[PDB]
Amino acid sequence: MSFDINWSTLESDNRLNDLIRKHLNSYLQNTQLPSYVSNLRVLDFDLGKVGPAITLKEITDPLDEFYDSIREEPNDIQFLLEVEYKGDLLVTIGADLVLNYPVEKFMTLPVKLSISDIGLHSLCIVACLSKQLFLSFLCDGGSIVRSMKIETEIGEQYQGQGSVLRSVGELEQFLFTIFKDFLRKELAWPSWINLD
Amino acid sequence: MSFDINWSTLESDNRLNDLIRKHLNSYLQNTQLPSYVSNLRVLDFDLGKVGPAITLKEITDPLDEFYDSIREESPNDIQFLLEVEYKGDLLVTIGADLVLNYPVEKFMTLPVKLSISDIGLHSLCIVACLSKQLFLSFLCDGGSIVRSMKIETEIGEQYQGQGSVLRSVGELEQFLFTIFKDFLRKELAWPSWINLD
Amino acid sequence: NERSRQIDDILEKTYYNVDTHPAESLDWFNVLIGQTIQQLREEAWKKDNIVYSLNAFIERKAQELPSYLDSIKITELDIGHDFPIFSNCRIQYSPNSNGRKLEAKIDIDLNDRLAVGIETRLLLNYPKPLTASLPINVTVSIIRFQACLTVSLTFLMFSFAPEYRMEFETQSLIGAENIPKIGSLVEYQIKKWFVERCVEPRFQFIKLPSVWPRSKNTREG
Amino acid sequence: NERSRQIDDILEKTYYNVDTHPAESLDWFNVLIGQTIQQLREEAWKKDNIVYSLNAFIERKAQELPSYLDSIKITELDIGHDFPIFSNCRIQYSPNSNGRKLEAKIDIDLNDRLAVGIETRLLLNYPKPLTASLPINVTVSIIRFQACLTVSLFLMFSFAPEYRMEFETQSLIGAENIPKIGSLVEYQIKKWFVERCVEPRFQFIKLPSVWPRSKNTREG
Repeated sequence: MSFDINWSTLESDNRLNDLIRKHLNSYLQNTQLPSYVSNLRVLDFDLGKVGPAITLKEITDPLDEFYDSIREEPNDIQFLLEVEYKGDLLVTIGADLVLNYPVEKFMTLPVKLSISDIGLHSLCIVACLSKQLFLSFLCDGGSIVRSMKIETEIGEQYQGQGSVLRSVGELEQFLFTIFKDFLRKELAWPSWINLD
Repeated sequence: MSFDINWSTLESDNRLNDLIRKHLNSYLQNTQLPSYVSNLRVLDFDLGKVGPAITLKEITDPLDEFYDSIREESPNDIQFLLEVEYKGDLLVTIGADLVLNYPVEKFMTLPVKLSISDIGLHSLCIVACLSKQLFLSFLCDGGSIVRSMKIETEIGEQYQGQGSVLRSVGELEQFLFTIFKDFLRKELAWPSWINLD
Repeated sequence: NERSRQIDDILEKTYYNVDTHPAESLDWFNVLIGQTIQQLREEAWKKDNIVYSLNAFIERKAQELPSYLDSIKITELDIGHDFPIFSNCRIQYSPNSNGRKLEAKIDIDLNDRLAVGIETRLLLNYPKPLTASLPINVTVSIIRFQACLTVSLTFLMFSFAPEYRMEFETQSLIGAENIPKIGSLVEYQIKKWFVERCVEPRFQFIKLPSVWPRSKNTREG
Repeated sequence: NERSRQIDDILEKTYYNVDTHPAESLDWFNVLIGQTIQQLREEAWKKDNIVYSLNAFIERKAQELPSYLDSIKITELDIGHDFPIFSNCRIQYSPNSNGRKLEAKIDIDLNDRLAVGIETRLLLNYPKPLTASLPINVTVSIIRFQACLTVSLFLMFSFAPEYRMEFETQSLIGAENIPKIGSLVEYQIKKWFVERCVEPRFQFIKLPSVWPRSKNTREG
């Protein structure tokens, strides 16, 4: 019941590298930011070459909301699939960190965070309507992106300060919070996406 | 019931002319002739222009004697019953040497030319075609098929006046008549029949 | 063996027994057949089409025809105003075949006027050669046809039993009538073509086209 | 105009009245038909012939087919072992024609196993483009057919829209049947069926010549 794309394509395509990278940059520039983070940038990105696993659980007629999406903005089909990603998606995010333990505006730090080992588990429905394609996710959201290894690189001169590492942690879990917020607001039920 | 060949198809046929001069001359040259007739010969023959008049009146498939003659030596066969009326223009001239014997025996031998003409015929006939063997038969019985005939005699101008000559002349003429009707009733009268090919 | 087995499969899967089933009416066949044959009759120039068609066949085959006949022209020809009726429809095994094939057995009866008008002469030779051939207007008719017919499919195998009824109504006119040998001879030739082509033990197989639904065979109205 | 008079002459001279005559048994038809269809079945060649014919009908058009499917191969095909049965044959006037033409009206029922084995994939775009389309072995069958048919006379025949068609579908994907499969197959099947063979769309087959010719005479 497997979907085994030898998805070699994306390990080489610059266009989706800079389309997901550009989408992430765009997401960084628009969101309201805390005071302890100065700038957010996607220094690097790579989707990797480990395909997520998919199983077709069911396949029925589409639900009554997709047609609403049509008439707002016959003989179709929708799939109930099970989506699992334990692969090798890597993101590297540049960030300037206003560090303020002794006094306010004490320092501005060059920082680079690594989002890696991203695990992801949920159910999904994909409805094509000859041939408009629509995507939506089933699990409750946020906590769907359960696995994430975000490790932070700072300067060697500030590695031993726990006061720095506190701000580092706050930036890390804020990035976690807006990560889960992004995926839950973009894809979780009811919300659904057109043109994949 | 209508038949009519304007049978000019025969007059160009000098072949038929000499065919009847041959068969006829042959029937005359072989006969047990009387003593007062030295020789019989056909000199001037012609079949003529007017054709006989024919009327069909019956039609069957068979007649059980043609098939006898054939079985000796099929439903697709046919036979007609017709009425034949000849009144036309056939002419025969017969040369003959007439041993005239009134005063004494073998008194004279005359060069005589006879003319058979104005022949009238009337009788019934049947014709059986048997895919396609052809047979023909006559039906009027006692030789009465010959009903009309006109035989006139040319001799010399020097003997035109002796009735004694004309006695022998008449004997020869009616002998020719009797061998004529004898020829016809023996060859053709019922039952006798013949094929033509 | 397996052939008779297949015939048994057919008979069993068709609600039919060869020894017990009764005959069937078959009238709808006479209705649609009456429709088609009405359609062929109402073709105005088919009278001339088959005037020519009969002519052409007759002329070449004239050597088989009696030789005392001359040239055969058709001046009159009628088709009729009635239709053939089928009834008593049976199913039997094929004879002499040890139970190989199956076949239907339908009774057929027809009553109408079916005429053809001939115009011929009658020649004889070799006087003079060529004779004053008298003219014949030969209007020949058929009025009744009762037959026991066999159909089957292997093509369309169908033929008649030799004990058939064919009733002729012949008349002729010669120069200036009801003369029988004419009608008997025309009966000979007619039943010769008929038995030659369409009578046991000589069948006629007709090509079977494909009935499968195809788009080049779809119309509407 | 007055060509209904001709229909009247037919009905009068055929022992038939449209309102009174009963339906006819028509079993001999099923017998000879059974012979022919058994002959077309016993030919081992027509299996590959119509395997090929179906692949050829698939190749010409991939447009009218749902786009989430890929390429379509037939690996399984069975014709059956039973035969069709006709009964209830009527004769009626042609509708909407103001009583122009006549037509027989035959009921039809058939029960057997009519199968076909499909093997397809399910593509989606434009990720990535081209998806890892999962495979489907779709063996589909028909079991019963009841219909009310109209024949008339070239050949004229079609079906009443209130017909019975009963299907029997199974599919394996990787290692479990699914109903939407059979529903889709039903869609396309009845699409071709009604497109070419149902009122008010008839099929007109050429009528050959039945008159005896010498080039049509054999024996044995």
